[PDB]
Amino acid sequence: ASAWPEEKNYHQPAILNSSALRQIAEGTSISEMWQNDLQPLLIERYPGSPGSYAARQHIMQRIQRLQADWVLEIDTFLSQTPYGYRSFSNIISTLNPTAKRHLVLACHYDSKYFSHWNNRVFVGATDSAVPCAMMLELARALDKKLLSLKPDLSLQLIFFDGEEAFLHFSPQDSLYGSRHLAAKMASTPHPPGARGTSQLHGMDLLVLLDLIGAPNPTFPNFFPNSARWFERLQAIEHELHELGLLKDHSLEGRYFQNYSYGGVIQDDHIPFLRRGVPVLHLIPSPFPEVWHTMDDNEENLDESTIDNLNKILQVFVLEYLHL
Ligand SMILES: [Zn+2]
Repeated sequence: ASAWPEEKNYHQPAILNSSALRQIAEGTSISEMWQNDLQPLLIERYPGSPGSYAARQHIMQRIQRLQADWVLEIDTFLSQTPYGYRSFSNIISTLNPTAKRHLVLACHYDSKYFSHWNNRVFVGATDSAVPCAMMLELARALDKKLLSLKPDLSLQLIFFDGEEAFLHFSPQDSLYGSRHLAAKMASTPHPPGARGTSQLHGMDLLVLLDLIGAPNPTFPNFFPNSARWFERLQAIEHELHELGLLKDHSLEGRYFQNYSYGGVIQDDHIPFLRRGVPVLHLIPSPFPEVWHTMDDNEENLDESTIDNLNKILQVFVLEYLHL
């Protein structure tokens, strides 16, 4: 009976020194992300729409162009909705699919369905086009390091479809792609051939990004079983700050603050959390003021905050992976 699914409990980061921290800060490009990864996603893309198809193609092509050996899988399924049976497609991008353990970064790539209203279209810029582009930018910026992976531990990106309710949130109308994928992963032996362990035992940590891109986010430390990873984000933010590697940033207005939050936020981590996967939920509290309005658009995004968060997240992921 291997104890391998316990390794994530003892796993420690390999901390980057100052010079490596400067190298990561310099190797990410907020303007290249903006033009190449973000803008093509700033389109209507509710499930089943032609924009959901265009978003999925864009996400797959951006990953396919990279040197690291990503394996793309489209997980397509039917679910009942308030509009009847519909099809949804999660995107999963994995380095070393047979590696036993993965660090998982995730967001939702659908946009909430709304009728056009006075010629305005909801594009969910923070929710979650920006998280999607941050994951693509991280894949691009870290591509030479990730190529080296070609701890039996690697990296996986999930872009969930159907996170949003077609109406308002209810247990049967929301989290379509995550409820499906969590169930599918919990019932899939892993590594291949295993008798008793599932792809969920293999998920060291689910890092779910959502509602990112507004000014002054504050992420609370939601869960005791990922609290020590939340502390790593605080330490990385603090050290990048002290090195002069963040922009328009102060420690009084730091993003990763010392405070917990007792309540439940409904989001794509829920079906994983309820099956015992550790989650680091990178959603701010309070939500962006533009949340679920037509003003959640490109013009209300805060470029230097996204840039700073790309740096902190890329550093977190290298340190976790010992790269
Ligand atoms: Zn939303």
